[PDB]
Amino acid sequence: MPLVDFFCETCSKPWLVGWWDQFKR
Repeated sequence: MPLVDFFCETCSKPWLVGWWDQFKR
């Protein structure tokens, strides 16, 4: 899974970006 690897990397997961803010550390 080549393109499918970068697809989930940053795509339909705009809801996870919420607990990503704290991941800044």
